[PDB]
Amino acid sequence: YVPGSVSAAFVTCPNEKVAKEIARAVVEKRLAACVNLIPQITSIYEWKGKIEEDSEVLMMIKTQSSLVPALTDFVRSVHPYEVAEVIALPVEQGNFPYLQWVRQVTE
Amino acid sequence: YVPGSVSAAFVTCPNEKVAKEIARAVVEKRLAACVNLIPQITSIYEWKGKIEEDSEVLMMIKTQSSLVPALTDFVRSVHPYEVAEVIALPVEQGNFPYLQWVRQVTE
Amino acid sequence: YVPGSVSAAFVTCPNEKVAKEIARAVVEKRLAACVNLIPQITSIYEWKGKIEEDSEVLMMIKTQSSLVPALTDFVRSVHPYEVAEVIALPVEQGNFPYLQWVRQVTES
Amino acid sequence: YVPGSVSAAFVTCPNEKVAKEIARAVVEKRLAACVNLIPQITSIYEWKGKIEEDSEVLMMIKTQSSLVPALTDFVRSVHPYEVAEVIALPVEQGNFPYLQWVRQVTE
Amino acid sequence: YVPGSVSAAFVTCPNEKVAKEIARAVVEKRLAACVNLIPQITSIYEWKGKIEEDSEVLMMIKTQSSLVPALTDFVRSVHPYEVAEVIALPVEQGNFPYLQWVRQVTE
Amino acid sequence: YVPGSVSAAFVTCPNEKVAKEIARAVVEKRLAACVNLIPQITSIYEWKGKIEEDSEVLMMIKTQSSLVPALTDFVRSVHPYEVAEVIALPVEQGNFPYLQWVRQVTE
Ligand code: NA
Ligand code: NA
Ligand code: NA
Repeated sequence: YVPGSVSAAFVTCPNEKVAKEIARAVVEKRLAACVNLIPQITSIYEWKGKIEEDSEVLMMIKTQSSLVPALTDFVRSVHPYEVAEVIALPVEQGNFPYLQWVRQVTE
Repeated sequence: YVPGSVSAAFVTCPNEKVAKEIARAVVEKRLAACVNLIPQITSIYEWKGKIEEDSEVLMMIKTQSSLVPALTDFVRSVHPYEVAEVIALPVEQGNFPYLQWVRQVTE
Repeated sequence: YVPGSVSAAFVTCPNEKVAKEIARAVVEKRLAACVNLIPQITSIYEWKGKIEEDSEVLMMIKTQSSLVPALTDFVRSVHPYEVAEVIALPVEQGNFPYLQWVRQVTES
Repeated sequence: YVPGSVSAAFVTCPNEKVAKEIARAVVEKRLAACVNLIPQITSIYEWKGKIEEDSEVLMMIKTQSSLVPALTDFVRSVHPYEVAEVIALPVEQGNFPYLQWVRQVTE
Repeated sequence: YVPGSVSAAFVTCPNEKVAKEIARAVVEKRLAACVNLIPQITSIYEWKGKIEEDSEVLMMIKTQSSLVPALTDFVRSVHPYEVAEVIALPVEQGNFPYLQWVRQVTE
Repeated sequence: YVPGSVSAAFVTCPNEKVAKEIARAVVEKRLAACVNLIPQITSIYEWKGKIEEDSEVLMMIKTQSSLVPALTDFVRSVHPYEVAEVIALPVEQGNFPYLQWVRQVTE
C-alpha cells in the first residue's frame, strides 16, 4: 500500500435525498468504492454579515486519491450548491485488504 | 492550492449548547470558515480504571492550517474540559473554489 | 509534538452493539486513547450488481500512529465483516496536552 | 510552525553559470530565502529509448510552500530546458527560528 | 497532479561505478524516470564500536511513488551492501509537465 | 513501518571540519543513525540587502522523526551560526530493514 493513495473525501449536502442521489451516482460511475452518510448535521457559517445555521448531511466518500479530481468534477455538475464543499483527506495507513478493495472496485 | 494549507479540525463537546456557542464564536472571530456539528455521539474512554460512556457532540471545523494554533488557543480558553480534544487533519485535495473561499473568509 | 504521530482511524460497524464491544476492547487493551461513535449512518456501496444501502455505525478511534497496525489486526480479528474498513488519517496539528495524553494512555 | 509550510525545492541545471543566475534571481525577487548549489552532478535519463549521461548542477531552494507555484513559473520562464525539473518537498519539522526566517525574508 | 504521487528516492553507493550501473539499470527497467548522482560524499556512521568515515556516492532517483517498493526490491537485490539505504521522499508540488513526464516514462 | 517516522534532516555548515565534528557528535550521542556530507556547496542568500555567495557543506542526517527536536537542540547548541539551518523531511516509503535499522541504532 502506497501511503495516501486512497483518500476520504467529505462532501456537504442540503438534505438526505440529494446526498443519496449523489452517493449512488459516484459509486455507480466507479468514482468511489463507497460512501458513508452522516445525517442531522448543523452547519454554521457567516453570510452577508450574519451567522447562519442550516440542516445538512455529510458524505464521507472513500476512493483512490487519483480519482479525487474526477470525483470533484462530477460533484460540481449535479450542483448541490454554486460552490460545493469537497475536501479530500489522505489515508496514511489502514487495513490493506480493504485499501486494496477500494482500488480494485474503482480501476 | 497548496496541499494541506486548509485543515479539518475535530473538536468534541459535552452537548449541543456548548458546541454551538464555540462554533458561532470561532466563525465570528474569523478563526474558521465554517463548522459542521455531528450530534448523538457516544464517547468511549477510560477514567479512574473504569471504561466510561458519555453523550457528546462532534465539531468538524474547516479553516486555514496556519490558523489551527490560534483556533486551538481559543477553544482551550472557552472549553469546559480541562483537556480539550482538538485534532487537525490536512486537506490534500478538493474543490478549489471552496478551498479558496475558506482562505478568503479567514484572512 | 511530531506531526502525524497521532492518528484518527475510522472503522465502520453493522450496529451499535458491535461498535461498542470493539470500542471498549481497544481502549481496555490500550490500543486507543478513546473512541467516538457516530450512529445512524447510511452506507452506500455496490453489492455485486446492485447498489446497496445499510444502516451502520462509524467509529473515530484516536491513537498513536505506531499502534495503527496493531489496532487493525485486533479489529480484523473480532470484526464481523470478512474485510473490515479501517482507515487512519494523520493528525498534523492540535492541542498538545491532548496529543500528549493520547500518547501517555497508549504507551506500554 | 505549521508543518509543511516551508518547502525545499530541487531544480536541475545544465551548468554552474545558469544555476547561479537563477539562484541570484529567485533570492533578489524574494521567491526564495536561499539556495544551495550542489555541483558535479551526473544525470541519467532516457530519450528516444537510449540512455544519456550529462553534467548538471542541482539547486536546493528553501522557500515558503505558498510561493512554490510562483517559484516554478519564474524558473520555467528563464530555464534553457523546455521542461524544467522543479520538485518541492515539504518540511515537516526543523529549527523554528530558521523556519521563521525563511518566512520573514519572503513575505 | 496528485500530491506525493511522485517521489525522490535517495540511495547510497560505495562508488561511482556501482551507482552508475544501478542508475542505468533502474531507468532501463522503467523503475525510474531519471537519476541524479551526487559524488564526493563522506558518510559518517558507527561500526563495531568506532565511528567510521567512507567515500560514497548518493543517488537521487525520481519516480512514481507506486513504484518505490519495486525500485527498492531491485536495488536491494543488486546492491553490494547487505542493508541498502533506500529512502523515498514525497513530492508535494512541482512543475506539472515534468511531474507528468515522470509518470509517462514509468507507466 | 509507520510512514514518516524516519526523517532526513538537512543541515548547512560553513566548512567540512565543523560538519564532521557535528556529524560525529550526533551519531555518538545516538541522535542520528548516520550522516551524509555533501561538500563544495555554494549558498546564495541575501544579507544587508546584498546577495552573498559562500562555500558550505551540507549534511543529510537520517534519524527517527521523534528525535528531530532533540537533534535540532543539539545542533543549535554546537553550530557556529546564530540561526542554524535544520530542516527535516519525512520518509514516506523505503527499504524496511534499513528503516528498522535507523530506529534500532537510535532507541
Ligand atoms: Na502520499
Ligand atoms: Na547529453
Ligand atoms: Na508523519
